[PDB]
Amino acid sequence: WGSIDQINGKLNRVIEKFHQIEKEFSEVEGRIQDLEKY
Amino acid sequence: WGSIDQINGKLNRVIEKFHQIEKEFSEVEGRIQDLEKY
Amino acid sequence: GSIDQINGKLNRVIEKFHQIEKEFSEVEGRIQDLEKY
Repeated sequence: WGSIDQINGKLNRVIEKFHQIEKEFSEVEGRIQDLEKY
Repeated sequence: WGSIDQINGKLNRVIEKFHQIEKEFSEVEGRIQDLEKY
Repeated sequence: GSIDQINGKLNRVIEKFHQIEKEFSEVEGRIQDLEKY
């Protein structure tokens, strides 16, 4: 990547995808609670 | 320096969040292990 | 050098993210397995 603008664009894409992984992780953690809870 | 400092700041905040999430993954793995074992 | 250091740091973030994606996928697969069998 040659420009600041491009590095920032790529970083934003990572951030957006990560936002989604965090949400999915939260949902998985809930499913672990349910299994523990029985 | 303004653009470089802002990109660095943002990258550092991402890196920190990723270190946090890895700690949470470690804890969740422990809980999965307990469900698999017991 | 800066653009180079920034690129390096971005590449490390990207790599870490790919690791995270893989860990999460492995975690989810184990939960799935526990849920069914």
